[PDB]
Amino acid sequence: SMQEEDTFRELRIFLRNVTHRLAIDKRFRVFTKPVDPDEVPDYVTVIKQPMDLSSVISKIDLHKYLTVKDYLRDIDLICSNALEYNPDRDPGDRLIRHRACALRDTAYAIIKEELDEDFEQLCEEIQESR
Ligand SMILES: Cc1nnc2c(NC3CCN(CC(C)(C)F)CC3)cc(C(=O)N3[C@@H]4c5ccccc5C[C@H]3C(=O)N[C@@H]4C(C)C)nn12
Repeated sequence: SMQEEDTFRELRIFLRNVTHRLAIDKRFRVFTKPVDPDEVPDYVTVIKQPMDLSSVISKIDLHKYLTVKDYLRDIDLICSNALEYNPDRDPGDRLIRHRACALRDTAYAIIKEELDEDFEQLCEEIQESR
């Protein structure tokens, strides 16, 4: 219905705003664009599902997220990919892992403070019915 399309549009507006706030944070610069194979040569082989904030914006605009839970699965993926590709004790690895964990905690903290639980429940019930 049109009222359901209004719901999903509001969801996309909310998701773009959260994504933009993550993208402008200087600590999350390395997550703003897809990992470049030429700059990080052993990446695209080890990481089967690459994910970054520009790809998240593209998925919002293609109507790929019908709930915040689906959006959070992709945020979790940016963090899990960084932990998998950088598991060493080296400070360079530890820095990316900390920035990844921080990116994930920030997205969860924004959503915990700003997302109305009934709005998410409405998104989930429309999704489940389709
Ligand atoms: C995401 C993601 N997950 N893991 C990593 C990572 N790992 C490095 C691999 C090398 N070791 C060296 C050590 C410690 C073993 F000596 C440190 C950890 C590096 C980058 C990263 O610094 N990028 C930079 C960047 C900048 C803007 C937007 C996106 C990106 C993405 C990525 C890239 O493809 N190019 C940039 C360039 C400076 C290499 N991102 N990244």
